[PDB]
Amino acid sequence: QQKKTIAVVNATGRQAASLIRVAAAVGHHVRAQVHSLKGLIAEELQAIPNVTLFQGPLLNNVPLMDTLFEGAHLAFINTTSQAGDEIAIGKDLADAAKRAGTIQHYIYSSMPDHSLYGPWPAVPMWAPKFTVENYVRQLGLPSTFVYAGIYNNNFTSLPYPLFQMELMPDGTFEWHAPFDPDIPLPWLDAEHDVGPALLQIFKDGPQKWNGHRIALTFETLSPVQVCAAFSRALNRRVTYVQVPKVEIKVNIPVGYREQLEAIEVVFGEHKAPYFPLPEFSRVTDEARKLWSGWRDMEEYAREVFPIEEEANGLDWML
Amino acid sequence: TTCTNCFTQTTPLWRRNPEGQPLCNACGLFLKLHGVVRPLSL
Ligand SMILES: NC(=O)c1ccc[n+]([C@@H]2O[C@H](COP(=O)([O-])OP(=O)(O)OC[C@H]3O[C@@H](n4cnc5c(N)ncnc54)[C@H](OP(=O)(O)O)[C@@H]3O)[C@@H](O)[C@H]2O)c1
Ligand SMILES: [Zn+2]
Repeated sequence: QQKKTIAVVNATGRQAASLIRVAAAVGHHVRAQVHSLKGLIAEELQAIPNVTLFQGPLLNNVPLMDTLFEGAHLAFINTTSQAGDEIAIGKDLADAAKRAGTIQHYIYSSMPDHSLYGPWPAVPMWAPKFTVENYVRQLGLPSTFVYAGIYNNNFTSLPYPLFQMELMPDGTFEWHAPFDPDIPLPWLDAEHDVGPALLQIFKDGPQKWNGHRIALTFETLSPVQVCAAFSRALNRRVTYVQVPKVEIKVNIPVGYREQLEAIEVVFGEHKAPYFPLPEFSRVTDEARKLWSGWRDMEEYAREVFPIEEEANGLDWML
Repeated sequence: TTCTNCFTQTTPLWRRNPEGQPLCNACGLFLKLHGVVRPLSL
C-alpha cells in the first residue's frame, strides 16, 4: 500500500538508476550512494525530487553505510568491481542493513560462480557476488536475489570489448564475440526494465519472494538472432562472427581484461551457460510475470541503439 | 502509431490512456499499475 524509503548504492549504475527513476516517480523516497556528483546521471538523479544522494566511497566506509540505511524499509544493492573488494563491501552493507533493523526487503543483485557448476573458472566480476548472497542469507535478512541478463545496451559501434556492433565500411554491421552463434544467451534491457521489475518485487514483499533467486532476463537470443534483430531494425546487413578471443581495440584496466579472459574460456572454450545454476538450466518466465512491458532487442536496436550512438558522437543514423 | 510518453514506434501491443491517446505497452502498463506516467531517462 504505502510507499517506502529505499536505500540504494551505485546510484548512477544502470540497474540502480532505473529503479531510482521509477521509484521516485511513484512516490517512494530514495537514499542513494554515488561515488561522484560529477556526471550526467549524477546530476539527473540529483534533480529528482525525493532522491537524496550521499557522495563517498563504499570501501571501508561504514559511516556512509549507516547513514544510507537510516529510515530505510527497502534496499536494492548492486555493487561494481570498480569500488574495490566487492565482498568486503557487500558484507558491510548487509551488516549495516541488519544494524538498521528497519529493512523489510533487501534485494541484492547477484551473479554466478561458474567454477561451482563445472570445470570452469570463476568469472572475476560475478563469482564474488555469489559469496555475498550467501552472507545475506546467513544474516537472515528478508531478501531476494536477482541475476541480471546481459544488457542490450552493452552494444555500441565504438571499439569497446565483447559487445561491439561494428560499423563496417560497406555500411554493414558485424559482431565478433567468443559466444556460440547458435546458443541463446539471456538478455536484459537495464534502463527500460530493471526499474519496473524491482518495483514489482518490492510490491510483492518477502512474503512471496523471500529467499528466492530471480533471473532478470526477458528474452533469450543466440548471437545470430541478436544480429538478425539489429538487422531487422536498422534494415542493414548485420552478421555475427565467432572469434576464439575477445578483441580489445582500446586500453582497458586489468580487472576487465582478466574478466574477459575468463569469459573467453567459459563461453568460448567451454560453451557454458550464462546462468550455470540448476534452477536456471523457460528462464524468462518469472521475469515476464513481474514486468510484462519489457523491451526486446528489436525495439532496442531500432528505438535506442541509434540514439545512443548519436549521443556518443556518431552519424550513420543520419 | 507513436507512443506519447517514450515516443517509440515498436511495441507488442498498443494502448490508450484515459484519453484514447496512443501509448505503448510499457508506458500504458506502467501507468495502469502505478498511477503515474513511466519515467524516462535523460
Ligand atoms: N552489462 C551486462 O550485460 C551485465 C549483466 C549482469 C550483471 N552486470 C553487473 O552489473 C554491475 C555493474 O552495475 P551497473 O550495470 O548498474 O553499472 P554500469 O551501468 O555498468 O555503470 C558502472 C558504474 O560505476 C561507477 N563508477 C565508475 N568508476 C567508479 C569508481 N572508481 N568507484 C565507484 N564507482 C565507480 C559509474 O559511475 P559514473 O558514471 O557516475 O562515473 C557507473 O555508475 C557489474 O558488477 C556487472 O558484473 C552487467
Ligand atoms: Zn511508450
